[PDB]
Amino acid sequence: SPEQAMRERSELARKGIARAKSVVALAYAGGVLFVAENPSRSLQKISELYDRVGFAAAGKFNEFDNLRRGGIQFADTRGYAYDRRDVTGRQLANVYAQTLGTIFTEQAKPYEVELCVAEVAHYGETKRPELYRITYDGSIADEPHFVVMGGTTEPIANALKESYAENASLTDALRIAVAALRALGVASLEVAVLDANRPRRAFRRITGSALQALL
Amino acid sequence: SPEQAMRERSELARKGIARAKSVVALAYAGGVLFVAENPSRSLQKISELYDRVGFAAAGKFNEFDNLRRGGIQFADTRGYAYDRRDVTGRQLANVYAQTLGTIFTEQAKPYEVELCVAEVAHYGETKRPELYRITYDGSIADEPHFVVMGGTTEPIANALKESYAENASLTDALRIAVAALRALGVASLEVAVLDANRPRRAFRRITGSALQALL
Amino acid sequence: SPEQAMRERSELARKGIARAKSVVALAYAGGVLFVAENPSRSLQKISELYDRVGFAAAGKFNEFDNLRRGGIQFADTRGYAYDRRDVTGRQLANVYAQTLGTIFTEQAKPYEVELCVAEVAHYGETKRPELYRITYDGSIADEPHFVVMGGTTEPIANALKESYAENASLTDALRIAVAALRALGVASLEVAVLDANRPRRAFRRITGSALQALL
Amino acid sequence: SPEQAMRERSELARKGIARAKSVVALAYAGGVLFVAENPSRSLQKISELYDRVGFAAAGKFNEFDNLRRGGIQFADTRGYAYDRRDVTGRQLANVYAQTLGTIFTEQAKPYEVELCVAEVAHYGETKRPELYRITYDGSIADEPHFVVMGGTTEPIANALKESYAENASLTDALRIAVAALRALGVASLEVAVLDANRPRRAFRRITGSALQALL
Amino acid sequence: SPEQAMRERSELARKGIARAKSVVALAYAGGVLFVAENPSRSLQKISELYDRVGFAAAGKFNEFDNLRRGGIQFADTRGYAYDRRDVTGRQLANVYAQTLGTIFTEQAKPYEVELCVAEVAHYGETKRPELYRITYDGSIADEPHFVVMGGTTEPIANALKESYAENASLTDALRIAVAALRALGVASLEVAVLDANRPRRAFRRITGSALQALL
Amino acid sequence: TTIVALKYPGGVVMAGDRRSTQGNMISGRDVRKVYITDDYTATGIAGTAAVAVEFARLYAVELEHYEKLEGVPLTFAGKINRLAIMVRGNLAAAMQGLLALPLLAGYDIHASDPQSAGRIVSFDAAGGWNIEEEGYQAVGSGSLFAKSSMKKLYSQVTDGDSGLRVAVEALYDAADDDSATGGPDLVRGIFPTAVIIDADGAVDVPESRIAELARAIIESRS
Amino acid sequence: TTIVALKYPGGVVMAGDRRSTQGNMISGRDVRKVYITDDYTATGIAGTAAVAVEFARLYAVELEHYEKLEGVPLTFAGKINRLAIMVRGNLAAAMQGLLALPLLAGYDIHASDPQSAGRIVSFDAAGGWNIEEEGYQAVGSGSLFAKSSMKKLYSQVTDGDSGLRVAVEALYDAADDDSATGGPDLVRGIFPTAVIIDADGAVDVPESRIAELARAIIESRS
Amino acid sequence: TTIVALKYPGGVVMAGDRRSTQGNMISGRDVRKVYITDDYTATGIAGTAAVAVEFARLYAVELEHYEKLEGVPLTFAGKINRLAIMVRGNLAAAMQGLLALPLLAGYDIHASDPQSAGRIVSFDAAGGWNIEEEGYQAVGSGSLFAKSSMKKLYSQVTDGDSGLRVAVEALYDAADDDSATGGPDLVRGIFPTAVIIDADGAVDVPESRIAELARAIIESRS
Amino acid sequence: TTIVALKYPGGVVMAGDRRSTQGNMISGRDVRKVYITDDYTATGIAGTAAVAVEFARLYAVELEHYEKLEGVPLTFAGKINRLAIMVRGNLAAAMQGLLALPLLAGYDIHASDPQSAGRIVSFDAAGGWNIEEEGYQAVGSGSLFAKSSMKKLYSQVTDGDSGLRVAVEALYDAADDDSATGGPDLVRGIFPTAVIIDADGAVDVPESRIAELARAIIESRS
Repeated sequence: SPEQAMRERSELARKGIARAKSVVALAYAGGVLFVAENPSRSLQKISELYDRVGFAAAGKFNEFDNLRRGGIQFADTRGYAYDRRDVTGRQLANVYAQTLGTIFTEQAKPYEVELCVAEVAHYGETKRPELYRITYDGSIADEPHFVVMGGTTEPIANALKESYAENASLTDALRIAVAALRALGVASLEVAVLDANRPRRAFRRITGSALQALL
Repeated sequence: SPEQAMRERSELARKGIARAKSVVALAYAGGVLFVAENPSRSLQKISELYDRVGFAAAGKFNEFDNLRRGGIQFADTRGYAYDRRDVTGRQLANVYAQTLGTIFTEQAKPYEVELCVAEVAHYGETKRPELYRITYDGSIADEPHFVVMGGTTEPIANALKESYAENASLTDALRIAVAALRALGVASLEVAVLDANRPRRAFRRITGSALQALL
Repeated sequence: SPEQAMRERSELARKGIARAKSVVALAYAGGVLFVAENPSRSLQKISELYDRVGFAAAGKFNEFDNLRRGGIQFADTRGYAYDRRDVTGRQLANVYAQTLGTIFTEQAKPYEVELCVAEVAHYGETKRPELYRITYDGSIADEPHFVVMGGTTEPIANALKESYAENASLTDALRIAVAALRALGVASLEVAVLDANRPRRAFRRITGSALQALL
Repeated sequence: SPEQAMRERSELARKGIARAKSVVALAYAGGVLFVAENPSRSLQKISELYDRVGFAAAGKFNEFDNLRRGGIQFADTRGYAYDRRDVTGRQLANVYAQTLGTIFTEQAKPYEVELCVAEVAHYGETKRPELYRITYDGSIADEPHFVVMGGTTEPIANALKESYAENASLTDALRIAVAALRALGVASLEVAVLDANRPRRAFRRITGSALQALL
Repeated sequence: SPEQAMRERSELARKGIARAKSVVALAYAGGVLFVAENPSRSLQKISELYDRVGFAAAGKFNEFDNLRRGGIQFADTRGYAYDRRDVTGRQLANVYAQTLGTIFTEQAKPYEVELCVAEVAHYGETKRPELYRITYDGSIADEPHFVVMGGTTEPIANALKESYAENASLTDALRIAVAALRALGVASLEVAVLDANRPRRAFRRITGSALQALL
Repeated sequence: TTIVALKYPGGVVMAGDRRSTQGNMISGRDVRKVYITDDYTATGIAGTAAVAVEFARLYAVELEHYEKLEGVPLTFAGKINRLAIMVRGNLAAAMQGLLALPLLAGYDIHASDPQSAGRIVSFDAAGGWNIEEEGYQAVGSGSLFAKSSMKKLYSQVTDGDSGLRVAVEALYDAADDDSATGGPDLVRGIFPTAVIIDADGAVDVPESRIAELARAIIESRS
Repeated sequence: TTIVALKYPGGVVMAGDRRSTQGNMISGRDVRKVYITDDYTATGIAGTAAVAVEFARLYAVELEHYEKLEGVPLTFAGKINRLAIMVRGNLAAAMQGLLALPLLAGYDIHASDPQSAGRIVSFDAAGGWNIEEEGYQAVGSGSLFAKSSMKKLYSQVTDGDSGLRVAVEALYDAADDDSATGGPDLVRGIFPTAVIIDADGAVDVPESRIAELARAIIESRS
Repeated sequence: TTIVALKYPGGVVMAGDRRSTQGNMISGRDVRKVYITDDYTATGIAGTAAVAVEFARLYAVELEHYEKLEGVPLTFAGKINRLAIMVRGNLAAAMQGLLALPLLAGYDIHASDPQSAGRIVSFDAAGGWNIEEEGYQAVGSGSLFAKSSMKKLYSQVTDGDSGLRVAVEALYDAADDDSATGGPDLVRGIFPTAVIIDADGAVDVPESRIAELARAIIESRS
Repeated sequence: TTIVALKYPGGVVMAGDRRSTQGNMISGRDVRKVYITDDYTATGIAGTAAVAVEFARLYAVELEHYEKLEGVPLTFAGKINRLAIMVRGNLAAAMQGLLALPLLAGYDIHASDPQSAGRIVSFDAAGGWNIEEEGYQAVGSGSLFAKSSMKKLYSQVTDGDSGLRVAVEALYDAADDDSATGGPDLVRGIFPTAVIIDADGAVDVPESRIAELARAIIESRS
């Protein structure tokens, strides 16, 4: 009975992802901001895929680490085959969707992960940043404002929906991010941004005394 | 018991396709018109296969995306092996039918998709446009007037049957398409046509202010 | 329990073939005549295998289409290896029987098809035309007068047995064929003949105004 | 439980072979005579393996046809590797026994066939002809007088045992063969002999007016 | 039911690891100290991976022996590909996590082992030593003070938590290690250290009269 | 060997010689070198005698196989592409001593003007093809003489008889200037073979017409 | 063979000759060597005639395949990279006697200044590419003469007519100094082919303009 | 070695010599070179002695295998195709020093006129086959002399005796003009071997008739 | 081609020429041969022009890939090892005519003394590397003259301006003694390209400074 097996796999994945912490990603005037609850300095949940593409995930570390490595390897080959400016986040999202669907269909145990892909405009141009969400079974959706994955999303989703404001600054949006996640100091917090004013590479981490000053 | 397994797979596929939105395709004086309900600008349900062949589908995105890519790859090789004018939509429909039948028979989970292939006459010639429909198990049928797939087809089928008119213009047929789907502005709507007056390539998208003016 | 599995597969195949329409093939003075109920101009149930061999089938299109393609490929290679006059319909019938038996034994789902192979004498010679019937499990039989496959065969078989006449003309035999199938105009009818007076190729289709004049 | 599966396979094979017609083979002064009940001129149950070896079988046509083709291919290679006079029927019987045993043990469905191999002395020599019988599971036995396979063997076996006579002529032995099978004219009868007076090839078919004159 | 199978495998692994003895690892002023209960001189539970990386495990010997050999082979290749100073314990911990996750997911029986990876700063530098813990299912965590695996951890964990002191000397920390494990002379004890004052290789064993003098 | 082809209003004609030679010794006298591939095309291959018969049979089998598989015949461009691929795939064999130089003539039924629906296609060693626009082409070891004769004689072609006569005259000149090409045989009665393609299809020319034309030419040249 | 390309304010133009030669014998008279690859690029390949037609068709198929697959066209750098890879992959065939020397001209619609959006790219045997900054380039067996003519005639180019005239004059000089390059044919009426790319797209130049320019040049040179 | 074959009304005859030579030293004196392949065909292979015996045995095995498998014998064209493929597959071995030149003679029972049902087929090195229409053919190292003798002696053939006599005379002439071909041996009593195929089948000719014919020819030549 | 590199207190500088030559004909005039691989390294490759651009791009991609994968940049020794492996893997291509001779300059941020953190690494044909201790190195076809000039001019280097001036003078001497190396172009306005690496990172030198230095040197030499 394929229906029963699909049901069991779906409940297994949902129960697996329900355990992990929460990570949010929202768009502000300068780009995209990632905020996550991470007690560890060594193991990281937010990373960089390419010049203008960011990565974020929740769940089991050894799974989305492999997914991130595969995405990086896919991204690097394409920019050598054609060009650096021919790489977009939609292709990476599609690749992730296909991989997750195949894993869910064929593997013995499904991956208990939830991914998100963010992109920003090139230097000197204007464009609305794009956010994608990929679900453990291969489902892909596009979000205009924010993505929340991990733990109990609904209260955080309501808080973010109520208190969201477009074209905000870094301190402002960071404060709603922290407040919504609270509904947390320098430690047990991971913060990264996709800066659209940089010439080539848009990814940088905010840690140390700068995070204390900003928050 | 093979009968029971076939029954379970058939109900699974039917329940999967019953969830998705509806997309219609009808023939008018200038060619074939595609109308679909799509809230997303990024993810598209209607595409182009070759110079005179169009593509349309409903269901899960990551499946008919793979099917479309396979069809495009099949189409391009044939036109290099023999010629560009030796490629017809019947061959693509047959290939899709074989692929869907094999997937339904052998794969662990059947594809919850419904495809449609449309073709138009070459430039300077006359011919009735052809419409084909491929069903998740490999069944193939030919329709003279219109194809409706996705959601609850019967009310839309009745409305289209009652209000259909041959040799209509673009605004006219588009208006019955929109009215039948309603039984929807510029957003949450995807519109594409197969123009038979073009020299080489017959596919073009109607978006922006032109869609507002037409509708 | 192999007996139970064989029973289930046999009932599945029988129920699958019981759904399809009926197609008949009878021998007259000029050769062999094929009559089938086909609403579609595009999808065809009767085809040509070689210079003097014809093909006919009932059931699911995507299966006997593959069988016909395999038979054509087998026929073409032999005539290059040895000669064009060393190809006979008995070899094709044997190949089809082996293929159907292997598919029934090993595949997950048996083919719901019923095939028939017809041959005529070469130009300038005399010989009784041969008719073969291949059944979904690999059974092969030889019929001297006519073969009826698809739907409810028994009433049609009785009518053909009662009203059969040897050395009839084209209009005559066509009229009993149509009457027995009725127990149907130019549309929803497929008619083809194996003409034994032609120099090289004996297959030709009767469509359009000629079918209207003949019937 | 291997015992239960072996039981089911054995009953399946026995029920399969119980359906088919009967074929007998007996030794007379001139060699070995084959008599079979065959309504078809096209499909044959008795064939030739080598210069002095004959073939006969009962059951499903598409299975012993493959077995006969394999035996012919095996026989031809050996006579090229060593010599034409180094080929004996015992080797072919052993090969058939191994093949049938492997098929019964490993295949999904056992073969419902019963084989018999006959050999005669070379030209200018004297020797008693040999008869072998191979059973669907791989069992091999040697018979001095006659072999009966297919249908209900026991009444035919009793009649042949009661009315057998050594060093009989062709008409005589043919008459007991026909009478025992009856317990049948030119049609629905297949007759072949292994003539030991021929220089090189001992197999010839008796059909047409000669069969009428002999019987 | 994948949930039930995961439950059975998890209980099997937990019961397997609950049998073995206990081994502790704590950080002191000079580096990292390993203390284990080992009656055998021949079979060892603590080993060296690279110049600044140590290894420790509990459970079945033939499993973590293979894991240690694989880790050593992985470490040696990287230092030839790039350099000796490009090898860190985090990479080894990630490799172990992936291997254990794959074994737990796909193998017939999961490994009943618990690993720990320790690293120290290079010569002439300052840095806090790092401790990692890898769990039979692939889970990885980072510990700042100490790791206890094997047997009943909770009383030992409480004793170590209560009596821990930073920047202790070798005799001091060794005495709390022995006391916590007791809650044991030269025999039935394995002791090793990662000395950060050595030029190149930081691993050395303390055995014989030196262990008696120290303790 | 020499094969010629030319266009006339409403069709196209092809012709070839009958001589086979192994060095300087004559080994063949009635070799046929022009084949009807399908209803509206004809092919003529020059070079090694063994390779040409294999080549034409393979080409015809391929075309019939595609026709039977897809239910519709190929377009002219598809046939040209298939022939070009077949020629390109034989470069190593040509290097090792198996060379084939084909010539293609056909009638396009899907054209606009029916009076200019004839086509002549020539191929090179590498595998490149060209559609002739001057109206005539020749291949073989005596193709230069035949082409030079047709260049002067092409002004007299108005129909199917004039084209056949001009082709026979060109073959006669090619045989006159080259010893590897065989001329008409009056003692034995062997004459070249010709094929005419028009709106009705490709037909073979009876030997009587060719014999009459050859006799007329021979008596004219005396 | 000779193909020239030059830049004018607001676009770029390409042109080529029509002669094919097998050694010292003329075998082609109306060969086309300039192709429109996509809406804003054109390509011209010199060398073996058979390889160029295959090369351009493969390149166009690749570009259209990428466009259909990803839904967005490639950037100019991606096209250059694909062409460079295609050229690099043919070194062994060039060694064994199949050499192709391509020339690329295009219009960049994603540039800043629209009056300097034209590009000319040249390729070497190994597979290296360079973007011309002098404003003109030529390939073929008579490229040196054409380049030397353009070096002196480039000062007169201000628009699409002057560039076409200069290209025709350079082709005339190249045909004058090299026998493998064919000049204008007044008896038959065969003239070079040209393509103009601007902000609207790539268009073919009608034969009447080229004939008028060639007649003007010929009467000037008399 | 030399093998001859000719046609007479109602059948066909083949014959060959018996000498084997390693350079200039005689190593064989009673070698048989003509074989009966099936009921209505005969084959004769010239060249390396070792390859011919293998060749004929393989050919006979193939024909019998097809007959047994399909239950019907092959047509004549199928046999020719199989032999041509077998010859074509040995080109590398012929290059390295294993050459076989076969000759085929047969009687077609599926023809219209029974008095002209005999066939003679010759093969070339590449693998091409031709059906003789002059009525005779010869292979080997002395085939030219035998062919020239048959060209003059063919007018006397009316039946099976005249054809045998002419074949023996041609073999005698070939042995007279070539040292690699052995003539009749009167001291030892060794004579050529012959096979006659007619509507009844292929039969071997007894040695007495050949001896009588050879004695008659020898006394005539004295 | 010629690329030079030298060390000054607090950094390192690299420079190269702009000429490309096919035999004795000049085919390039503004070729760039010095690339910024990462924030603290620069690379210059001499030899075949096509191979160098591919080489540098592959090297940069490899370094960025490792950085992204492991989250920490490689050490200097790791970069040297990767470059040495890349050079060693091209021996067959160098034998068949694709030779690349790289030069590496960088600044080590993990050293003890910041005033001597600059490094220069040279490579041999086999794949061996050496760290220069004399303070300067040069590669190309005119490297001997540049090295001999630097040997005499190195005593005047105290900062980033003196090193740049000495490098420009060495390039001038190399162009003076070798015809494959291009000197400053006063008519067109083309000057060598330079890169300076210090504690802040690798930066490109504006053309104005190089032009001023070249003019000063030229007026000094007059």
